[PDB]
Amino acid sequence: PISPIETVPVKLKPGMDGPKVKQWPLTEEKIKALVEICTEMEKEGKISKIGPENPYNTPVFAIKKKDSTKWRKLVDFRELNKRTQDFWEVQLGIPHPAGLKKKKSVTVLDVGDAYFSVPLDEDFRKYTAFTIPSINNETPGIRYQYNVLPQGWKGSPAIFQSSMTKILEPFRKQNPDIVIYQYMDDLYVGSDLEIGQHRTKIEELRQHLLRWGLTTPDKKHQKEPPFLWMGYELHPDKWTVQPIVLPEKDSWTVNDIQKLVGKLNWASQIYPGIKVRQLCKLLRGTKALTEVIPLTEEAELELAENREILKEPVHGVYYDPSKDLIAEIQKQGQGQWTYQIYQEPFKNLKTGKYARMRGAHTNDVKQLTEAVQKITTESIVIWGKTPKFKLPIQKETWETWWTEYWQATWIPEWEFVNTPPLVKLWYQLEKEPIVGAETFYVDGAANRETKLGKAGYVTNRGRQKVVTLTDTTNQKTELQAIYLALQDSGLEVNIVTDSQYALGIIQAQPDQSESELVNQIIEQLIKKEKVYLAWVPAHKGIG
Amino acid sequence: ETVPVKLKPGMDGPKVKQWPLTEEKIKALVEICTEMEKEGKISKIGPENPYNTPVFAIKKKDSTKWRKLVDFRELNKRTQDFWEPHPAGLKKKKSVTVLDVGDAYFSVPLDEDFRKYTAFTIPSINNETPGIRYQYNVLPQGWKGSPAIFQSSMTKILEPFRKQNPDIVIYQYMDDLYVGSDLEIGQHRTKIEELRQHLLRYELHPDKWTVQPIVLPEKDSWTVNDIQKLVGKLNWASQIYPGIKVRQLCKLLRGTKALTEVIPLTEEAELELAENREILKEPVHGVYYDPSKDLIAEIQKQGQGQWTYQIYQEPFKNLKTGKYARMRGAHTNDVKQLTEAVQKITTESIVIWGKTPKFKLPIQKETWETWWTEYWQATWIPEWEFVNTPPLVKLWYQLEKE
Ligand SMILES: CC(C)c1c(Cc2ccccc2)n(COCc2ccccc2)c(=O)[nH]c1=O
Repeated sequence: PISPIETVPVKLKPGMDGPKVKQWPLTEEKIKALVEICTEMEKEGKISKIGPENPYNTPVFAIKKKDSTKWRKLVDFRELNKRTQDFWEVQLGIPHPAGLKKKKSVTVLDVGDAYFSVPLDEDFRKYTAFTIPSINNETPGIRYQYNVLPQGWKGSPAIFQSSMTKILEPFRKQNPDIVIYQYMDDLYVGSDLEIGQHRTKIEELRQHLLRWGLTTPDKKHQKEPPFLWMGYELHPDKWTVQPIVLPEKDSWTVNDIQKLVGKLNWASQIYPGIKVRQLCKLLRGTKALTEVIPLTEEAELELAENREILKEPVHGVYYDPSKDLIAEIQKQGQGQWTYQIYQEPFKNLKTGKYARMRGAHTNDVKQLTEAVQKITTESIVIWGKTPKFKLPIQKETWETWWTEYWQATWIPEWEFVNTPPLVKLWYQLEKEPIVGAETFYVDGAANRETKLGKAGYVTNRGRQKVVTLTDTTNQKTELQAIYLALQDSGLEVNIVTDSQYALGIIQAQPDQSESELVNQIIEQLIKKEKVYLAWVPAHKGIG
Repeated sequence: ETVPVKLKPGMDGPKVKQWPLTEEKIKALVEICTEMEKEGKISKIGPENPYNTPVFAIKKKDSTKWRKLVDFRELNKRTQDFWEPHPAGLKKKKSVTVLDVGDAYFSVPLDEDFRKYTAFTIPSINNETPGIRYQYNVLPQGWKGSPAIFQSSMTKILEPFRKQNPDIVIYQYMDDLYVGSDLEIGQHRTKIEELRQHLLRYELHPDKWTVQPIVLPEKDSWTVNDIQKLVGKLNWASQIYPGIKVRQLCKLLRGTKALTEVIPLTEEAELELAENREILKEPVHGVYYDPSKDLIAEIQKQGQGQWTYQIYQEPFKNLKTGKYARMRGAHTNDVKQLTEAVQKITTESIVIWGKTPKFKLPIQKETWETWWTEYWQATWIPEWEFVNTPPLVKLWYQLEKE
């Protein structure tokens, strides 16, 4: 017996036909078990023997469950699935422990066979027809069709999920002080009710779920705390991060090191001190995933350190809406940042880190702005609001930057926290031409075919120079010119050029670049006391 | 009965994601959606409906309330057209008033066969709950088919107040109404209410809309740099006015003198700047709108709260050009300034050609996407892309009223 609820109307991917295939022949051993099963289900009202008017068919398979050691049934819906209408499936929105409000107690209901507990839209049922094969094709196969949501079929998780929702509709209404999180085969139900009133209410939902056709999970398969919910252990007052172990050996292959590295990168989030420079180094010029690599001394060291760090106990408190949501950010190096959101000090709700992307060009304030807001989005997702930021930047500096930065930008409400190193503007081009200082008229050129580049300068002060370069691009010489201007000038310079890229720097004032030439130029720039980059149009000689 | 509305040929329905919503905004939308459900306006829908359109909550005036803002931009594009004109007098009246009439659609059923397309979802904090899926039963507010179906019906309700005084011009754009009257302040507002009150059973003046020209910096003393600047900008301007010359100016530059040196402008270089100023003295002849083309509008952040924009279709053939100075409140917020600007510009557009322009925004997609709805006011939503402001296009328009 199953649920007497409204069947969702399913249609085959708008424009096709049901699958059909020659049932993969099975041994008499398998086939036998297969009939037992199908007949049981038949009576439970789940599947139904049928007539030869069904052109459709899906492959059934018997797999020896490496758990109970008996023959289990498994229908292969790959084909039906590749022709079933797409359903609303945004369920890839997995809560994060940090946003869960603490509950006096949680109880986890099992509703596993529930897919089989929800009927199937009578019209669609036909397409799921499967057949139990016969011994050497003697008495033609036993024909069945599904009456309920078949497990392995595309629409089941969705349909089952929505059904559960309709059925919880009543309950939730009646008691709006009982939280129920529906995930796969479990309903994590919690409350702030006294343990006895809570225990009664859970019992109530159960008799309701039974009322609704969903059979009760025997007290053997009862899941209890801590809850092992992928990546974490949800304890009543705290949630922890499941310990990640490093599989040690005395022989590591490419595949080994990569998986490790991938696993260590992941760990880097809750562990800002995980390093993979050395380990990753072992990838250089590899020749097959099967290839075996010996760790450097430094890599061995690094791995070692990572093992220890991974031992340190990571976890966080839950969400108390009655308190502030605070987020603090630190820059752990050029293009790498750490944040830790918490309501109470030390009581981190969650922490993490952002990385760069060898930005062709940016400043650390921009980068700080990107981290802040990225956080902001995950805070909205998790807690429906944004944190009061506490950032390592002088408001003076911030005001100073965003004021004239060409791109629109903003940091929500934030306060300053002097936890060095502070974020600042490595340099600032002067607003107007520098009085006194030498003026470098720079110029670079290159024959795009030959790569015979040439770049130089002429200062108003008679000084001059021209460097020969081979294998350089138009861009390179153009910048190199500016670079030469800078390497040879006093603490203050004025430099005029036609470079569109130079101009692309006047506006952005980057301090991180993809192009190392541009990174070396940034070097010279920060060294100087006063720098005034002025631009004028090429193809017209001024020097 | 209701007219069958279909999507355009070869198009599927909108399947947009709902960006994250602020807790205050979700709570509200639920509250808003419950009443509509009861009122039979929207209906909870299942997983068999694979479509989706985003919803948000914006804020009104004097009623510290939230309004359901649905972004049908995509649905709209996929919606069949509605024919198989704009009254140019509106853009001239020294006064127009923005009024909403979208509330009127709830009284008009939506073709049952098209409802699935209006599917939308209310998010959940931390995803501890499914999205409250709904779908519209009536004409969706903010949809394009709405003003259209309710057109014949909008003709009759409007007719009397129009026939009252053929003088006034009212434009119906999507969910709004722009009322034009040359009468003084109290006058406009007085005849305005009669329309409003009649509807039971902002005061803009399209004149200050000067597509402000360019002015070249007069200067007692000119340095090498100043010329470099001037020249570098005239060269860009020549992309617009090809009669702009920079030679005689460049001669005053031939030499590696110090940037700060004072260069006396030759008489020849003099006339050339003078010639250049004349040329700039008026818009490039030959620029006139084209209805079959998309109206473009890019904005440049100018700093100090200043902003510049240009609406065109053909590059360099600007149909209008202007500047924005943050409203005394937008201060430490470019996002607010940028939103206000976008809305300002968008209305100016509608009033003139009856369509919203497509924006080229000097903001990071991610920064825009996160906070724009917190300052948005308009019942409609423009098309928009994100760009990197080229260094001279800004400088050129930097040459404004100063
Ligand atoms: C009911 C759900 C939504 C819920 C839970 C369970 C929960 C478990 C797995 C996945 C999501 C949620 N917890 C997790 O807390 C663990 C725990 C264990 C034992 C007693 C109380 C709490 C919580 O703190 N607040 C909640 O609201």
